[PDB]
Amino acid sequence: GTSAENLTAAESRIRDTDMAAEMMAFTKNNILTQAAQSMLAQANQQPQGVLQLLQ
Amino acid sequence: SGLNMASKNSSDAISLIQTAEGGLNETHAILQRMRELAVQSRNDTNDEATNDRSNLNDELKQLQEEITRISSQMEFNNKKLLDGSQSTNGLTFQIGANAGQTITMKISTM
Amino acid sequence: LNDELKQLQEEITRISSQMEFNNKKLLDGSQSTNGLTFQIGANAGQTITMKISTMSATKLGVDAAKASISKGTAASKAIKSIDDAINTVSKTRSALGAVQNRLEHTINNL
Amino acid sequence: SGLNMASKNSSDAISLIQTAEGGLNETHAILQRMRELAVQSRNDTNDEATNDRSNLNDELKQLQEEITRISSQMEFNNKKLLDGSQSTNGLTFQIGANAGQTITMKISTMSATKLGVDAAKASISKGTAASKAIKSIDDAINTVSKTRSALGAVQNRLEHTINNL
Amino acid sequence: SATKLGVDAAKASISKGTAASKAIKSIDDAINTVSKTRSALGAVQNRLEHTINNL
Amino acid sequence: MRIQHNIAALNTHRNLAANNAAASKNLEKLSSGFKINRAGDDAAGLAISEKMRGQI
Repeated sequence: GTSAENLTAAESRIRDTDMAAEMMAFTKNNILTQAAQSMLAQANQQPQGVLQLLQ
Repeated sequence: SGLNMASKNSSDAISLIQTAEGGLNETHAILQRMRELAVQSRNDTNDEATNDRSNLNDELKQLQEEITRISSQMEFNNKKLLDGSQSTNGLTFQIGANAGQTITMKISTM
Repeated sequence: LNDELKQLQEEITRISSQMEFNNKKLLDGSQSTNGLTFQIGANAGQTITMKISTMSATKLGVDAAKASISKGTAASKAIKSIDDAINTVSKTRSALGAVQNRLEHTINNL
Repeated sequence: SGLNMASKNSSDAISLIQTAEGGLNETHAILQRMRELAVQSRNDTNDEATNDRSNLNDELKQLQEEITRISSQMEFNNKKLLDGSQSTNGLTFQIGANAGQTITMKISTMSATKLGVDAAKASISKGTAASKAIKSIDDAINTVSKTRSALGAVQNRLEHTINNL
Repeated sequence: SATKLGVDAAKASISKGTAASKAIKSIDDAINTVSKTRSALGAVQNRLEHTINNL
Repeated sequence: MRIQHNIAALNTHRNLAANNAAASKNLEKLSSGFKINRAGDDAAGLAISEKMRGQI
C-alpha cells in the first residue's frame, strides 16, 4: 500500500497537469489571438491609396 | 528552462526518497516484532522438547525472509535501491540549470 | 531523448544547408571564403563586403559525435556545448543585424 | 509556391503521425489490462478445474485479437501503417521546394507475433505461463513506447520545419 | 435451457434422497457453465469498449 | 511594394495561427486532465508513466 501510494504520487506529478498554469496559458493565448485579429483587421485596411488616382 | 526542469528533477528525487523511507518503515516494524519474540523466547518457561521455541523460530525465519524481500524487491522506475546498487557510486541529481550543479547520494545494503 | 536530440541535430544541419536566396547557399561556408559584396553607391569602389560563417552542427561542436546524451556524463558536456553554440549563433545574428541597420541609414542618405 | 506546398505536406505528415500515435495509445491501454490479468492469474487461489483461469484466458485472447486488429486495420488515405508496409523502404516527405529536400521515415510491425505476446507464447492457462507473460508484456510495453517516441520526435521536427518554411 | 445443462426435471428431481445427491453436482456443473458463458460475453464487451475509443 | 503584396498582414496571420494552435493545445490538456497526451509532448516521461502504471 505504501509503495503504491508513493508511485501514484510520482506518476501524478509526472503526467497529470496543473489546472491553474494551463488556465493562465489559455487566457494569455486567447488575449494574444484577439490582439492579432484586431491587428490583421487594421493591416487589411492600411493599403488604401485610391485617393491618389481619383478625386 | 533549466531551473524549471531542475525543480521537476528535485521533485522526482523526493519521490524516490519517500519510496525508500516507506520501505524502511516496515523494517522498523518487523524488527520490533522480532525483538518482542526474542524477549519472549529468552525465558525458561519455554521448552525445546515440546516445540515452544521452534514456533517462535518459525515466526522469526518468516520475518527474516520478509526483511530480505523488502530489500531486494524495492524499486523506483526499474531501479533497485536497497540492495547495494547505489552504495558503489551513488545516485546523482541535477538540481540546477548549469553543469556541475549536482548532488550525489548513497544508500547502503539493508 | 537521444532520438529527439538526433532529429533536432538533423534539423539544425538541414536549416544550414537548405537555406537560399536566389539560388545562393548562405549558411554552408560558401561566403565564408571571400564574402558577398554589395554595391551601395553610384561609382566604382563604393562597396561593402560581408561574410557568413558555417552554422552546421559539426562547426559548433554539438553534432552527435560529441553531444550524445546516452549517458549521464555526456549530458554534462552537452549542456556546456549547447550554451557555447547558442552564444556563437547570437554573435552571428548580431553581426548580420549591424549590417542591416547600416544599410537603412545608407538608403536614407542615397 | 514550393515552400507553401512543403508546409502543406508537412502538416499532412503530422496528421499521419498523429493517427499512428492514437492507434498505439490503445495498445498501451490493453497491454496494461493484460498485465493486470496475468498478475491476477498468477496466484494459486485460482483453480484450473473450475475454470477460474480459462475466463482470464478468454479475456486475454480477445485483447490479443484487438491488438492485432488495431495493427492491420489502421490506415491514412488507404495506406496501412502498422503492418510492416513502411518497414521495408519507408515513407518519404517532401519538406522543401527543391529536389532532395526530403525526410525518410519507417514504422515497424506492431502485431502480437512480432512482440512475443501472441497466444502461442503468452497463455495464462497455467501459473507458470503467467510468469513469462508478465515479462513478455513488459517488453512489449517498452517496445511500443520506443516506437511512439520515434514518431513524436519526427512530429516535433516537422513543427520547427513548418515555422522555418 | 435446462435440457442442455442436465438440470431439467427428467434428470434433477429431488423426490428421493438419492436424486438430490446427483442434483447438487448437476447444479454445480450448470453454475460453472453459465459463469463461463457470462465471461465469454464480458470479454467481447471489454473489447468493444477499446474499439470504440480507437474509432 | 504597395498593392500586390501586404507583408504585415502575412506576419499577423502567421502569429494568429500560432496563438490559435497554442490555445488548442491548452484546451486539450485541460479537457483531458493529463499533461502528456502524445509522445511529442514528452518522450522521457511517457515511458516512465507507463511503467509506473504497470507497477501500480
